[PDB]
Amino acid sequence: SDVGTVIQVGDGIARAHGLDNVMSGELVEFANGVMGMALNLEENNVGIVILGPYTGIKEGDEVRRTGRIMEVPVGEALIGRVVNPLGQPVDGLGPVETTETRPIESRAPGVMDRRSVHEPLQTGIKAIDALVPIGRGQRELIIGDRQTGKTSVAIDTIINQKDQNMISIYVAIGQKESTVRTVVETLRKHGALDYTIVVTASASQPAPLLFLAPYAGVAMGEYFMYKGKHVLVVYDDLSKQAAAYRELSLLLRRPPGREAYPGDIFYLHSRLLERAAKLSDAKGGGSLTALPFVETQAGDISAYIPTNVISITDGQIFLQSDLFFSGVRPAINAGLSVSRVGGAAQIKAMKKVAGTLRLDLAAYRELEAFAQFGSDLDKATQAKLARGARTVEVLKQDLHQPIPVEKQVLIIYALTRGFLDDIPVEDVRRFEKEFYLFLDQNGQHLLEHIRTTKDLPNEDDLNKAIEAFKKTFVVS
Amino acid sequence: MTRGRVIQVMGPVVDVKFENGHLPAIYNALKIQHKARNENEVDIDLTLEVALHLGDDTVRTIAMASTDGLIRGMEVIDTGAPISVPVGEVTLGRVFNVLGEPIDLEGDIPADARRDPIHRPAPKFEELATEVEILETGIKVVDLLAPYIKGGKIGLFGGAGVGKTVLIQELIHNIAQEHGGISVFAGVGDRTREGNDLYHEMKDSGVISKTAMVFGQMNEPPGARMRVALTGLTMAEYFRDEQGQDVLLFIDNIFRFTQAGSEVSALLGRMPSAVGYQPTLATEMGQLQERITSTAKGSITSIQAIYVPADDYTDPAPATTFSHLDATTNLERKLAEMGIYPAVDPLASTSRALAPEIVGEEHYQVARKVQQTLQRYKELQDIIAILGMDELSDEDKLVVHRARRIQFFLSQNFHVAEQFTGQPGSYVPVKETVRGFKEILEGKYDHLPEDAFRLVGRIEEVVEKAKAMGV
Amino acid sequence: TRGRVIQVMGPVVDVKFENGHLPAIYNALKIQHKARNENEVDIDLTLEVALHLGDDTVRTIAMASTDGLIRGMEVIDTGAPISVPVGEVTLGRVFNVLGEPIDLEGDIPADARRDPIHRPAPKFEELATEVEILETGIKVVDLLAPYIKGGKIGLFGGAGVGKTVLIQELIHNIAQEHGGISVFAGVGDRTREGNDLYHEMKDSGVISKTAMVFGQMNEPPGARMRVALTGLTMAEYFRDEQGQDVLLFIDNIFRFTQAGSEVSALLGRMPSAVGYQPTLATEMGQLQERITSTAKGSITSIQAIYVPADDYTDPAPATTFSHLDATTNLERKLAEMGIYPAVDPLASTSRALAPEIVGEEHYQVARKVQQTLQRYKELQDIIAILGMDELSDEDKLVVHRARRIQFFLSQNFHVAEQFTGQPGSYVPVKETVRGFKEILEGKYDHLPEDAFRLVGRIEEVVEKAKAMGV
Amino acid sequence: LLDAKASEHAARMTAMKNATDNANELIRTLTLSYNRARQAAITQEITEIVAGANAL
Ligand SMILES: Nc1ncnc2c1ncn2[C@@H]1O[C@H](COP(=O)(O)OP(=O)(O)OP(=O)(O)O)[C@@H](O)[C@H]1O
Ligand SMILES: Nc1ncnc2c1ncn2[C@@H]1O[C@H](COP(=O)(O)OP(=O)(O)OP(=O)(O)O)[C@@H](O)[C@H]1O
Ligand SMILES: Nc1ncnc2c1ncn2[C@@H]1O[C@H](COP(=O)(O)OP(=O)(O)OP(=O)(O)O)[C@@H](O)[C@H]1O
Ligand SMILES: [Mg+2]
Ligand SMILES: [Mg+2]
Ligand SMILES: [Mg+2]
Repeated sequence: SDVGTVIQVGDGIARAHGLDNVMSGELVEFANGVMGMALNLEENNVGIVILGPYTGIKEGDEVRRTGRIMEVPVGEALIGRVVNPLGQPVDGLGPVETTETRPIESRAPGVMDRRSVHEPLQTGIKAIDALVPIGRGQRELIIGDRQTGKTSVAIDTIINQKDQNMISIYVAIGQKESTVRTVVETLRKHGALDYTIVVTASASQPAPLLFLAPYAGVAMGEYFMYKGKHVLVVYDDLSKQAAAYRELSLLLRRPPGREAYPGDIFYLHSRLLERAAKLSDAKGGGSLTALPFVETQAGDISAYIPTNVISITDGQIFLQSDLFFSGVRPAINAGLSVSRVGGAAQIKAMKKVAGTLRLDLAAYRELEAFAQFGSDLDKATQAKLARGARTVEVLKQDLHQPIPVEKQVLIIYALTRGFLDDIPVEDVRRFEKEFYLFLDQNGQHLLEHIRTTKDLPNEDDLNKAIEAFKKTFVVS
Repeated sequence: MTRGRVIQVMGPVVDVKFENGHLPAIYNALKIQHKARNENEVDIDLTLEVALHLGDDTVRTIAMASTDGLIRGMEVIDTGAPISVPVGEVTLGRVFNVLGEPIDLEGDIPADARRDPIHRPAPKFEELATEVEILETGIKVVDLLAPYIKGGKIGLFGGAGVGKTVLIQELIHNIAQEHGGISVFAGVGDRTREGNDLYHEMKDSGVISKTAMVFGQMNEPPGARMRVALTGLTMAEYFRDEQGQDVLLFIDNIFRFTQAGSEVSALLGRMPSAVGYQPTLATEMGQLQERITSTAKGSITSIQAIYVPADDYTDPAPATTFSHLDATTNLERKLAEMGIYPAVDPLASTSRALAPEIVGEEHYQVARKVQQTLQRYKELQDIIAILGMDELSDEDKLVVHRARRIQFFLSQNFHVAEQFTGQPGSYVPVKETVRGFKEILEGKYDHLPEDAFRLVGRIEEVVEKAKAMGV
Repeated sequence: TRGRVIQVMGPVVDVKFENGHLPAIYNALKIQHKARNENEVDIDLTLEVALHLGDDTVRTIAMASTDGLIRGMEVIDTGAPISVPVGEVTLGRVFNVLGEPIDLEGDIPADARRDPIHRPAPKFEELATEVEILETGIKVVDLLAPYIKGGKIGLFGGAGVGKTVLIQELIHNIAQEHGGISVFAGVGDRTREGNDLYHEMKDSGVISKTAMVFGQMNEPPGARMRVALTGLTMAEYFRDEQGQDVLLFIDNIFRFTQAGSEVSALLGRMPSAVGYQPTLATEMGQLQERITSTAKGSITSIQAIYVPADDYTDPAPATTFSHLDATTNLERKLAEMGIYPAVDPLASTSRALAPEIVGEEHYQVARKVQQTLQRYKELQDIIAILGMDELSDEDKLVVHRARRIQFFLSQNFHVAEQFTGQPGSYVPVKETVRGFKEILEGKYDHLPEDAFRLVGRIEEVVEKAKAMGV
Repeated sequence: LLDAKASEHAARMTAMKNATDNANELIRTLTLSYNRARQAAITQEITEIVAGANAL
């Protein structure tokens, strides 16, 4: 039959006896009204994970089979609401009023169903858009130590997506609830919430919901994706999903591994991250996109969970604390951060203006290390060392201040083409702001051409505009 | 029935068989009261808390007092509820154990006074309130580099004997006099000498009338030490919600809550992970620390001391707790031995309030600029360790001179240090603290010697301390 | 004679065959169920046997998800190992682990020959071991670790350092010219790269001479384990029966070793070393000893290996190192400095750097470069603490030349067109020897060092300097 | 010049003695950290092996 009884209860994990027709991955309902998922099926005991408060479930309570595989609610009504991993409203404001459901154990789009990613995701941060580009459907990893600015680079991205017909999801895994309310109030102030969905799994919840939260978040976005509209997803910590599985598993009694992690860490992370894709024109040309996070103890790139996730994603953005304390913000180590799709995800102007930049900011980093040990140097090295410093300045940018792409290409054109050399280093950050003002009042034609064509205007005209401003600017 | 029997005893852990169909809930409390019926046997009073359902009508229970004397077959009564702690105005001025009983020898709490449970669910998203204003402690290093926040969590990390309790006593002295509100002091794993010492400090001050104290100490069985933090917080939660008063909650060592769980978790039959820690570390810590929050009704500010197990920060317990804290100061043993008191790491300590908006632009350019000078000094640590300062050139020489000035000018004279060094203490207001750093950074005090910059309050004090030397 | 499921333990399943006509190890089974009621889900599954337990019961590893599996279902015994289409029918088409065509191009007929995936390895009576040199056009490999035609070649590196990019440069060059079948397989392959490679083969026209097996990172471990053996049975049929010479490309063979671990605990095996299977060297041996060039015909084999945690002292890389003829090791420290391809010129060694198999002039120059770069390594410690000006004229001249040699090992690839703007270069071997000899003799030492990065021939370096103004 | 050159060589000699003494002290301090670590890793690998062996 379809009824059983709980025999062991502890630490959120339960075993039941009976329930003969259950499937792996089913939903099961206890008497208290708390729901559960079957993950193991021995000859005499079914192994069930509780998805709610377990302080009311006693031995000898009944448990009954729903008949459904694990399903997350989807629909247009979820947009602008704060929700649980299960489809349950949290912000107050009443029901979510969804229409249909999707499995959380979907198959990924296969080979022969995908296209090369061929369209930008303009974040509005100079270093990311110029050096480490992202295109719709390319997975990109933000990895850094605690308190280095990682959350900011994500929130700034959602805010600078208002014009495009984008839908964004923020999944908060393991975060203290006060912080999530702070993020939501921040989005509401910048007007971002109108096109976003927030999914919350606070540190007080049983680890099973922490484990389900990322899957629920992609399950919600793929609905839009197969319908054609483009989507972006952010996972606030995948390193807290890993910790949560380790408890869910060590508890289940599955033996340990490297550290105490199971071996199925790579499967878990692959299952989630491979549902991100750019579908082809036959499928209607949608896109999912993903931004997972990973925190590393002592700021180390070489470790078990960091290298597993660095193996799956289509690039990485590594943020360093020692750069952060030395005045470079947002601090991105250019030597350790590379993008696999870089070059296809840019407007034609940015490809031409800024192609050798990621390597360039790497030769300066090495030539700085050697010359701190070289005493006197020659002319070709004194010239080049200067460019890297001029570049590290131009790459700096404060919090909650977006720069449009047309302005990024023009300041990088001074930087790559080299008219910027005359200005002392200390005045470079200031020179930028005055240049943006001058460009808005006078140079509407050059920006018009960039918005119109996605290409660079005639060199003589650009040289004329920039040389003329170099008359107006005043310097030390 | 409600009566159940003991079946196994295993240090802290005990196993209780119940009648079919009448088992206790998963955090419910039980009673053993036994009178010796023969010379061989001994008499007992004990209470136990349910922790797992083991099958075969068996519930596994952690204990709240020593299980010596337990004879298999000792009978058990069922309270029907979690451990219930007396709450209301009657708590003020009193000293308590985990069971809720008064240990102060001033009487016993009237049986009709309302007692609420220890284990209650955490506060909802709709209720929580987020705001920022700055709390002023008069301690130089906190006020510039990592400022504390009203209504937040404040965490003090450090290894064995590195200065956690003295900084807590200086915070109590300045803040609880100025607070105008309720305080709770909760001691988990606190050296007993301190408990006799403080009770006397609070009575002599007259501050006792507005505060309540829970103690469970290094001598007590492991079970009692876990539940003591939860006990202190149910009293504090009544003061924030129903009285509506603002509250301070002080915890003496929060590390012992995880450590006590580590010992009992292994005997409960769970498997172990990482460096021997339990398989439920994140969830157990988070369940306690999410309750400690500011709300629309009122605010709690909590000051916590974290013992690092060895001088190892990467160890699983200290690092799981870092995420839940708003402002953090990390004391370092190597500085303590140089003579820098308090021994705060200037570059490792972080707080959400060093934002140009919250602390203001002036307090901001100055804070980051201090960090930039100090970080360069760490890079130059491993060169100057061998050759000395002949290898250094130009900017390297000027940077090391100013770093030496800064690192000694972050050290202070405390009123609580008077019991160790004969000097009087100093309180430095924030406007003075920010102003002082600027003149050191500009180079206006380049001439004065480094030994004049130690254990002083406001900047002027350095000029008179130099003039005493004449160097 | 049918069977019944008893335990479903994630990836593993346990089937008890009551007839007493149990199956065989390496055999494959079938689970085909149509849903009786609305609650159930339709299932189509294959499972490969692993172990005979006591109570008439057999442990099996699945080749699809065990979602929707209900205790008591029916298992049909094929009586054979997994069987794969082999013949000209494979040329130009892409298949899954079971030989079913993934591509939309069509469906293979049931009249076609199929061969079994499992087979004993070739024997000492009929292996062979002649040496020739395979030209690539990549400077580091063509000088310091020449690939041998008909031999095993291995690319080792830690995560995100260029393994996939270097495979795409070799396939552009070696694929078009070679006149024999070329099989490419993808154990644990990033999908966004499997799809890109199909369109790259279609652009050039290499597709008519190729066959592909894809197994993605998202499949159940069982599928990732057997996707190497499927590619190998196709390549074996072309070697033995047709007799044409062949290339095999296997992508991330570590994911084969990693899958075994996941299934080891649920099979009932006790753990060994750093959470690894008790049978690591065995399984690697069975797969690797099939990949040989016999008296009948030659398989040139190129493989990518992922160094599990940036630790070359780990069991999976160490055991693998014993089975190769040439190896290039990739280092993240070089990748941080921007020297691409990031190849260790000391740790990369091949059995063919012998005077007879490459010539006296080649060998002289190669070992002399390896002395210069080992001398630069020890001298960097002294420079880092004491400073460069402290040292002798011979020590200064070593650091001078070693900087130039290390940057001149970098090269502009065609697959670096997308990553670096500049189009790309192919350097013939004779040219590489001339140029490296000039650097060692000091002729080009006047030029500034920044001109040696991402370039192909030494002629180019002279012009690149002219633009700088030297 | 005879006083200047005599006093130089002497200066280099003094610095080099102190430099060598600082380096040799750092070698014993570093050596103990290495030994402490080698002992630590060995215990970790053994305990992870035996924890899985106890489970199975
Ligand atoms: N460009 C910038 N200029 C100045 N300050 C900056 C800049 N970018 C970030 N910051 C500051 O750096 C800090 C970043 O805090 P935040 O919590 O966002 O970091 P995080 O590394 O994402 O945190 P977590 O470790 O919790 O993920 C804040 O003080 C923020 O204002
Ligand atoms: N500000 C200070 N002024 C004078 N002495 C100090 C100061 N800070 C630390 N010390 C000295 O160092 C020791 C610090 O003792 P303390 O009671 O603060 O240790 P603790 O870190 O709290 O101990 P524990 O780790 O066990 O909790 C004492 O000997 C004390 O005199
Ligand atoms: N020859 C090259 N020239 C320029 N950039 C290169 C070159 N080779 C690699 N890179 C850079 O390094 C990246 C390496 O990414 P890739 O996925 O190939 O790494 P991988 O080591 O193969 O990954 P995995 O180990 O997970 O399979 C490239 O996408 C590119 O950014
Ligand atoms: Mg964050
Ligand atoms: Mg103390
Ligand atoms: Mg790769």
